[PDB]
Amino acid sequence: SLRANDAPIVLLHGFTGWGREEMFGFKYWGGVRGDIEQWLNENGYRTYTLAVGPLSSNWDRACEAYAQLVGGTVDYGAAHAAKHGHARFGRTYPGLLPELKRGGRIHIIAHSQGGQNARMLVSLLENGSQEEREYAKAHNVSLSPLFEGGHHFVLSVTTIATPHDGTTLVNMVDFTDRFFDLQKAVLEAAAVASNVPYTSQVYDFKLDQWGLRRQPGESFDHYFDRLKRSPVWTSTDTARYDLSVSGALKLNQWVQASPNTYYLSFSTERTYRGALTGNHYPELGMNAFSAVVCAPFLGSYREPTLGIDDRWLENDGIVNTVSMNGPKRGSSDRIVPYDGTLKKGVWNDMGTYNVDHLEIIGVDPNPSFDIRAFYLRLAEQLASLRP
Ligand SMILES: [Ca+2]
Ligand SMILES: [Zn+2]
Repeated sequence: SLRANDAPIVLLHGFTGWGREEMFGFKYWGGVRGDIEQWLNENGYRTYTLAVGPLSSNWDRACEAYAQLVGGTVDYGAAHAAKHGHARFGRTYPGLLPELKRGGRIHIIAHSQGGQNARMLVSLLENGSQEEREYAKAHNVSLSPLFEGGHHFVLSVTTIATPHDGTTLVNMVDFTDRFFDLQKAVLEAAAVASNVPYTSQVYDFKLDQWGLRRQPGESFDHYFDRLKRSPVWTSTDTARYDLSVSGALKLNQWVQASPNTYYLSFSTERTYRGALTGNHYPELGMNAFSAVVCAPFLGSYREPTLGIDDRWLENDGIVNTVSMNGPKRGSSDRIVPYDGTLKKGVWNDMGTYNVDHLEIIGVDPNPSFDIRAFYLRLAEQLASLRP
Protein backbone atom coordinates (compact mmCIF):
# COMPACT_ATOMS: atom_id res chain seq x y z
CA SER A 1 0.00 0.00 0.00
CA LEU A 2 1.04 3.70 -0.61
CA ARG A 3 3.17 5.42 2.21
CA ALA A 4 0.75 7.73 4.20
CA ASN A 5 3.11 8.65 7.16
CA ASP A 6 6.89 9.25 7.84
CA ALA A 7 6.91 8.06 11.50
CA PRO A 8 10.08 6.03 12.23
CA ILE A 9 10.02 2.51 13.83
CA VAL A 10 11.33 1.75 17.40
CA LEU A 11 12.11 -1.94 18.18
CA LEU A 12 11.34 -2.84 21.86
CA HIS A 13 12.60 -6.20 23.29
CA GLY A 14 10.96 -8.62 25.82
CA PHE A 15 12.01 -9.90 29.30
CA THR A 16 15.37 -10.55 27.58
CA GLY A 17 17.06 -7.92 25.34
CA TRP A 18 20.02 -5.50 24.99
CA GLY A 19 21.25 -2.47 22.96
CA ARG A 20 23.02 -2.78 19.56
CA GLU A 21 26.57 -2.26 21.07
CA GLU A 22 25.89 -4.96 23.76
CA MET A 23 26.48 -8.79 23.49
CA PHE A 24 29.49 -8.14 21.16
CA GLY A 25 26.97 -6.94 18.45
CA PHE A 26 24.74 -10.14 18.30
CA LYS A 27 21.35 -8.41 17.58
CA TYR A 28 18.29 -9.42 19.70
CA TRP A 29 16.28 -8.18 16.67
CA GLY A 30 17.50 -10.69 14.02
CA GLY A 31 19.81 -12.93 16.15
CA VAL A 32 21.45 -15.62 13.91
CA ARG A 33 19.39 -14.45 10.82
CA GLY A 34 21.02 -10.95 10.85
CA ASP A 35 20.07 -7.37 11.87
CA ILE A 36 16.33 -6.44 11.43
CA GLU A 37 16.98 -2.67 12.04
CA GLN A 38 19.59 -2.80 9.17
CA TRP A 39 16.97 -4.50 6.83
CA LEU A 40 14.20 -1.92 7.42
CA ASN A 41 16.70 1.09 7.12
CA GLU A 42 18.32 -0.10 3.83
CA ASN A 43 14.74 -0.61 2.44
CA GLY A 44 13.88 3.08 3.35
CA TYR A 45 12.02 2.39 6.68
CA ARG A 46 14.04 4.45 9.18
CA THR A 47 14.22 2.23 12.31
CA TYR A 48 15.73 2.62 15.84
CA THR A 49 16.20 0.14 18.75
CA LEU A 50 15.30 0.81 22.43
CA ALA A 51 17.19 -0.95 25.27
CA VAL A 52 15.42 -0.85 28.69
CA GLY A 53 15.72 -3.12 31.75
CA PRO A 54 14.67 -6.65 30.65
CA LEU A 55 13.72 -7.81 34.23
CA SER A 56 12.26 -4.40 35.31
CA SER A 57 8.49 -3.63 35.67
CA ASN A 58 6.67 -2.30 32.56
CA TRP A 59 6.28 0.94 34.62
CA ASP A 60 10.09 1.30 34.97
CA ARG A 61 10.60 0.42 31.27
CA ALA A 62 7.97 3.02 30.12
CA CYS A 63 9.91 5.76 32.03
CA GLU A 64 13.18 4.32 30.58
CA ALA A 65 11.61 4.25 27.03
CA TYR A 66 10.30 7.87 27.41
CA ALA A 67 13.74 9.37 28.36
CA GLN A 68 15.51 7.18 25.77
CA LEU A 69 13.20 8.61 23.02
CA VAL A 70 12.72 12.36 23.90
CA GLY A 71 16.09 12.61 25.75
CA GLY A 72 16.58 13.12 29.50
CA THR A 73 17.20 11.47 32.89
CA VAL A 74 14.83 8.48 33.41
CA ASP A 75 12.24 9.70 35.98
CA TYR A 76 10.29 6.77 37.61
CA GLY A 77 8.13 9.24 39.65
CA ALA A 78 8.78 10.43 43.25
CA ALA A 79 5.62 8.53 44.46
CA HIS A 80 6.35 5.17 42.69
CA ALA A 81 9.99 5.30 43.90
CA ALA A 82 8.92 5.85 47.57
CA LYS A 83 6.19 3.22 47.30
CA HIS A 84 8.52 0.45 45.93
CA GLY A 85 11.88 1.52 47.47
CA HIS A 86 14.13 2.38 44.45
CA ALA A 87 15.81 5.54 43.05
CA ARG A 88 13.49 8.18 41.54
CA PHE A 89 16.21 8.77 38.87
CA GLY A 90 17.98 6.31 36.49
CA ARG A 91 20.47 6.75 33.56
CA THR A 92 20.52 9.94 31.40
CA TYR A 93 20.04 9.55 27.59
CA PRO A 94 20.84 12.04 24.79
CA GLY A 95 17.49 11.18 23.10
CA LEU A 96 16.97 9.21 19.83
CA LEU A 97 14.04 11.45 18.68
CA PRO A 98 13.82 14.87 20.43
CA GLU A 99 11.37 15.97 17.63
CA LEU A 100 8.74 13.86 19.47
CA LYS A 101 8.55 17.00 21.74
CA ARG A 102 7.64 19.11 18.61
CA GLY A 103 5.19 16.82 16.74
CA GLY A 104 7.18 13.85 15.39
CA ARG A 105 5.65 10.39 16.13
CA ILE A 106 6.82 6.74 16.10
CA HIS A 107 5.50 3.21 15.41
CA ILE A 108 6.57 0.76 18.18
CA ILE A 109 7.12 -2.90 17.15
CA ALA A 110 7.45 -4.86 20.45
CA HIS A 111 8.21 -8.55 21.21
CA SER A 112 7.14 -10.53 24.37
CA GLN A 113 6.66 -8.41 27.57
CA GLY A 114 7.69 -5.47 25.25
CA GLY A 115 4.03 -5.32 24.03
CA GLN A 116 2.95 -4.55 27.67
CA ASN A 117 5.81 -1.94 27.92
CA ALA A 118 4.61 -0.30 24.63
CA ARG A 119 0.84 -0.15 25.67
CA MET A 120 1.73 1.34 29.10
CA LEU A 121 4.00 4.11 27.57
CA VAL A 122 0.93 5.15 25.45
CA SER A 123 -1.41 5.13 28.51
CA LEU A 124 1.12 7.30 30.49
CA LEU A 125 1.72 9.66 27.53
CA GLU A 126 -2.11 10.16 27.18
CA ASN A 127 -3.31 10.17 30.88
CA GLY A 128 -0.07 10.37 32.94
CA SER A 129 -0.48 9.42 36.65
CA GLN A 130 -2.97 11.16 39.02
CA GLU A 131 -0.93 9.72 41.92
CA GLU A 132 2.37 11.30 40.67
CA ARG A 133 0.67 14.69 40.03
CA GLU A 134 -0.84 14.45 43.56
CA TYR A 135 2.57 13.51 45.15
CA ALA A 136 4.53 16.27 43.26
CA LYS A 137 2.05 18.88 44.70
CA ALA A 138 2.08 17.46 48.33
CA HIS A 139 5.95 17.15 48.70
CA ASN A 140 6.91 20.23 46.57
CA VAL A 141 9.01 18.15 44.09
CA SER A 142 9.39 18.21 40.26
CA LEU A 143 7.03 16.21 37.95
CA SER A 144 8.14 14.37 34.76
CA PRO A 145 6.15 15.66 31.74
CA LEU A 146 5.34 11.90 31.33
CA PHE A 147 3.03 11.97 34.45
CA GLU A 148 1.18 15.17 33.32
CA GLY A 149 -0.94 13.60 30.51
CA GLY A 150 -1.78 15.33 27.20
CA HIS A 151 1.38 14.02 25.50
CA HIS A 152 1.05 11.87 22.34
CA PHE A 153 3.73 10.56 19.91
CA VAL A 154 2.85 6.83 19.31
CA LEU A 155 0.94 6.43 16.00
CA SER A 156 0.94 2.57 16.29
CA VAL A 157 1.91 -0.28 18.66
CA THR A 158 2.60 -3.76 17.07
CA THR A 159 2.90 -6.67 19.59
CA ILE A 160 4.58 -9.97 18.59
CA ALA A 161 4.01 -12.98 20.90
CA THR A 162 3.15 -10.65 23.86
CA PRO A 163 1.74 -12.07 27.13
CA HIS A 164 -1.22 -9.57 27.16
CA ASP A 165 -3.12 -11.92 29.59
CA GLY A 166 0.23 -13.16 31.01
CA THR A 167 1.97 -16.59 30.61
CA THR A 168 1.09 -19.71 32.72
CA LEU A 169 4.88 -20.51 32.56
CA VAL A 170 5.26 -18.18 35.64
CA ASN A 171 3.14 -20.68 37.73
CA MET A 172 5.82 -23.46 37.23
CA VAL A 173 7.33 -24.70 40.60
CA ASP A 174 10.98 -23.94 39.63
CA PHE A 175 10.17 -20.92 37.37
CA THR A 176 12.90 -18.84 39.13
CA ASP A 177 15.64 -21.40 38.32
CA ARG A 178 14.11 -22.25 34.87
CA PHE A 179 13.70 -18.52 33.84
CA PHE A 180 17.39 -17.56 34.53
CA ASP A 181 18.33 -20.83 32.65
CA LEU A 182 16.32 -19.29 29.74
CA GLN A 183 18.48 -16.11 30.21
CA LYS A 184 21.61 -18.39 29.98
CA ALA A 185 20.30 -20.15 26.80
CA VAL A 186 19.75 -16.75 25.14
CA LEU A 187 23.35 -15.89 26.21
CA GLU A 188 24.56 -19.21 24.66
CA ALA A 189 22.67 -18.46 21.37
CA ALA A 190 24.56 -15.11 21.56
CA ALA A 191 27.82 -17.20 21.84
CA VAL A 192 28.39 -15.79 25.40
CA ALA A 193 29.24 -17.99 28.43
CA SER A 194 27.42 -17.84 31.83
CA ASN A 195 30.51 -19.01 33.85
CA VAL A 196 33.11 -16.26 32.82
CA PRO A 197 33.48 -13.04 34.92
CA TYR A 198 33.83 -10.67 31.90
CA THR A 199 35.45 -7.26 32.78
CA SER A 200 33.05 -5.43 30.40
CA GLN A 201 29.27 -5.56 30.92
CA VAL A 202 28.30 -7.60 27.73
CA TYR A 203 24.62 -7.72 28.90
CA ASP A 204 23.63 -4.70 31.10
CA PHE A 205 20.36 -5.28 33.12
CA LYS A 206 20.08 -1.48 33.73
CA LEU A 207 19.17 -2.02 37.42
CA ASP A 208 20.55 1.47 38.29
CA GLN A 209 17.28 2.16 40.17
CA TRP A 210 17.85 -0.91 42.49
CA GLY A 211 21.63 -0.14 42.81
CA LEU A 212 22.39 -3.57 41.18
CA ARG A 213 25.25 -4.30 38.68
CA ARG A 214 27.38 -7.37 37.79
CA GLN A 215 30.61 -6.89 39.85
CA PRO A 216 34.33 -7.28 38.96
CA GLY A 217 34.99 -11.06 39.21
CA GLU A 218 31.27 -11.95 38.90
CA SER A 219 29.97 -14.56 36.35
CA PHE A 220 26.43 -14.41 34.87
CA ASP A 221 25.79 -17.79 36.71
CA HIS A 222 26.70 -16.10 40.09
CA TYR A 223 24.94 -12.79 39.11
CA PHE A 224 21.59 -14.49 38.16
CA ASP A 225 21.61 -16.45 41.50
CA ARG A 226 22.09 -13.01 43.21
CA LEU A 227 19.25 -11.37 41.15
CA LYS A 228 16.99 -14.38 42.18
CA ARG A 229 17.17 -13.07 45.82
CA SER A 230 17.03 -9.34 44.77
CA PRO A 231 14.02 -6.95 44.69
CA VAL A 232 13.88 -7.11 40.82
CA TRP A 233 12.75 -10.74 41.28
CA THR A 234 11.03 -10.69 44.77
CA SER A 235 8.83 -7.47 44.44
CA THR A 236 5.56 -6.50 42.64
CA ASP A 237 7.60 -3.85 40.67
CA THR A 238 9.11 -6.45 38.25
CA ALA A 239 8.84 -8.16 34.84
CA ARG A 240 8.16 -11.40 36.85
CA TYR A 241 4.95 -9.96 38.43
CA ASP A 242 3.67 -8.19 35.27
CA LEU A 243 4.30 -11.42 33.31
CA SER A 244 2.08 -13.61 35.61
CA VAL A 245 -1.63 -14.07 34.70
CA SER A 246 -2.44 -11.97 37.89
CA GLY A 247 0.15 -9.36 36.79
CA ALA A 248 -1.39 -8.85 33.34
CA LEU A 249 -4.95 -8.75 34.84
CA LYS A 250 -3.93 -5.82 37.16
CA LEU A 251 -2.09 -4.04 34.23
CA ASN A 252 -5.07 -4.56 31.80
CA GLN A 253 -7.36 -2.91 34.49
CA TRP A 254 -5.53 0.49 34.07
CA VAL A 255 -3.60 0.29 30.68
CA GLN A 256 -6.28 0.78 27.94
CA ALA A 257 -6.14 1.39 24.16
CA SER A 258 -5.66 5.07 23.17
CA PRO A 259 -8.13 6.08 20.43
CA ASN A 260 -5.20 8.02 18.76
CA THR A 261 -3.03 4.84 18.26
CA TYR A 262 -3.19 1.74 15.91
CA TYR A 263 -2.65 -1.61 17.70
CA LEU A 264 -1.58 -4.68 15.66
CA SER A 265 -1.18 -8.05 17.45
CA PHE A 266 0.77 -10.99 15.89
CA SER A 267 0.13 -14.32 17.65
CA THR A 268 2.64 -17.27 17.59
CA GLU A 269 2.17 -21.07 18.09
CA ARG A 270 4.68 -23.93 17.81
CA THR A 271 2.67 -26.90 19.25
CA TYR A 272 0.62 -30.00 18.18
CA ARG A 273 -2.59 -31.33 19.96
CA GLY A 274 -1.84 -34.79 21.53
CA ALA A 275 -4.38 -37.68 21.20
CA LEU A 276 -4.43 -38.87 24.93
CA THR A 277 -6.02 -35.82 26.82
CA GLY A 278 -5.74 -32.90 24.30
CA ASN A 279 -2.43 -31.61 25.83
CA HIS A 280 -0.10 -29.49 23.57
CA TYR A 281 3.53 -30.58 22.71
CA PRO A 282 6.51 -28.81 21.04
CA GLU A 283 6.67 -29.22 17.23
CA LEU A 284 9.98 -30.24 15.61
CA GLY A 285 12.32 -27.21 15.30
CA MET A 286 11.24 -25.41 18.52
CA ASN A 287 14.36 -23.92 20.24
CA ALA A 288 15.80 -26.77 22.41
CA PHE A 289 15.33 -24.92 25.77
CA SER A 290 11.59 -24.18 25.23
CA ALA A 291 10.94 -27.70 23.78
CA VAL A 292 12.49 -29.41 26.90
CA VAL A 293 11.97 -26.97 29.80
CA CYS A 294 8.87 -24.78 29.04
CA ALA A 295 6.45 -26.09 26.33
CA PRO A 296 5.50 -29.46 28.00
CA PHE A 297 4.44 -27.41 31.05
CA LEU A 298 2.66 -24.61 29.07
CA GLY A 299 0.59 -27.13 27.03
CA SER A 300 -0.62 -29.25 30.03
CA TYR A 301 -0.99 -26.63 32.90
CA ARG A 302 -4.76 -26.15 33.76
CA GLU A 303 -6.63 -23.97 36.34
CA PRO A 304 -10.39 -24.20 35.60
CA THR A 305 -11.19 -21.60 38.40
CA LEU A 306 -8.91 -18.93 36.74
CA GLY A 307 -10.43 -19.64 33.26
CA ILE A 308 -7.14 -21.41 32.31
CA ASP A 309 -8.68 -24.29 30.25
CA ASP A 310 -7.84 -25.84 26.79
CA ARG A 311 -7.71 -22.43 24.96
CA TRP A 312 -4.48 -21.76 27.01
CA LEU A 313 -2.51 -24.95 26.03
CA GLU A 314 -1.30 -23.86 22.55
CA ASN A 315 1.99 -21.97 23.10
CA ASP A 316 5.01 -20.48 21.18
CA GLY A 317 7.42 -22.16 23.63
CA ILE A 318 7.11 -19.35 26.20
CA VAL A 319 3.62 -17.67 25.98
CA ASN A 320 0.10 -19.25 25.78
CA THR A 321 -1.00 -18.21 22.19
CA VAL A 322 -4.52 -17.15 23.48
CA SER A 323 -2.82 -14.34 25.56
CA MET A 324 -1.34 -12.71 22.39
CA ASN A 325 -4.09 -11.24 20.10
CA GLY A 326 -4.60 -8.42 22.72
CA PRO A 327 -5.62 -7.80 26.39
CA LYS A 328 -8.87 -9.51 27.55
CA ARG A 329 -8.60 -10.63 31.20
CA GLY A 330 -9.43 -7.31 32.94
CA SER A 331 -9.82 -5.31 29.65
CA SER A 332 -12.56 -3.34 27.79
CA ASP A 333 -10.19 -2.98 24.78
CA ARG A 334 -11.74 -4.34 21.52
CA ILE A 335 -10.11 -7.10 19.36
CA VAL A 336 -11.17 -7.17 15.63
CA PRO A 337 -9.68 -9.87 13.32
CA TYR A 338 -7.87 -8.09 10.42
CA ASP A 339 -10.17 -7.47 7.38
CA GLY A 340 -7.72 -5.57 5.10
CA THR A 341 -8.35 -2.17 6.84
CA LEU A 342 -6.33 -1.22 10.02
CA LYS A 343 -8.46 0.61 12.70
CA LYS A 344 -7.25 3.22 15.28
CA GLY A 345 -8.19 2.59 18.93
CA VAL A 346 -8.42 -1.25 18.64
CA TRP A 347 -6.36 -4.47 18.20
CA ASN A 348 -5.90 -5.50 14.54
CA ASP A 349 -5.35 -9.29 15.11
CA MET A 350 -3.03 -9.99 12.11
CA GLY A 351 -3.28 -13.78 12.84
CA THR A 352 -1.25 -16.70 14.32
CA TYR A 353 2.16 -17.71 12.77
CA ASN A 354 3.79 -21.23 12.92
CA VAL A 355 6.87 -19.63 14.62
CA ASP A 356 8.36 -19.96 18.16
CA HIS A 357 9.07 -17.24 20.77
CA LEU A 358 12.77 -16.91 19.72
CA GLU A 359 12.45 -17.83 15.99
CA ILE A 360 10.28 -14.71 15.40
CA ILE A 361 13.27 -12.43 16.40
CA GLY A 362 15.90 -14.74 14.78
CA VAL A 363 17.49 -15.79 18.14
CA ASP A 364 16.65 -19.41 16.97
CA PRO A 365 16.88 -20.58 13.33
CA ASN A 366 13.83 -21.54 11.17
CA PRO A 367 14.58 -21.66 7.40
CA SER A 368 10.76 -22.28 6.83
CA PHE A 369 10.05 -18.75 8.24
CA ASP A 370 11.02 -15.83 5.91
CA ILE A 371 12.01 -13.32 8.68
CA ARG A 372 13.15 -10.57 6.20
CA ALA A 373 9.77 -10.87 4.32
CA PHE A 374 7.72 -10.77 7.63
CA TYR A 375 9.37 -7.57 9.02
CA LEU A 376 9.43 -5.77 5.59
CA ARG A 377 5.67 -6.49 4.93
CA LEU A 378 4.96 -5.11 8.50
CA ALA A 379 7.03 -1.87 7.94
CA GLU A 380 5.18 -1.40 4.57
CA GLN A 381 1.81 -1.74 6.47
CA LEU A 382 2.86 0.71 9.28
CA ALA A 383 4.04 3.24 6.61
CA SER A 384 0.56 2.92 4.93
CA LEU A 385 -1.28 3.94 8.17
CA ARG A 386 -3.27 7.23 7.93
CA PRO A 387 -1.91 9.66 10.57
CA1 LIG B 1 13.96 -23.49 15.40
ZN1 LIG C 1 9.88 0.78 39.73
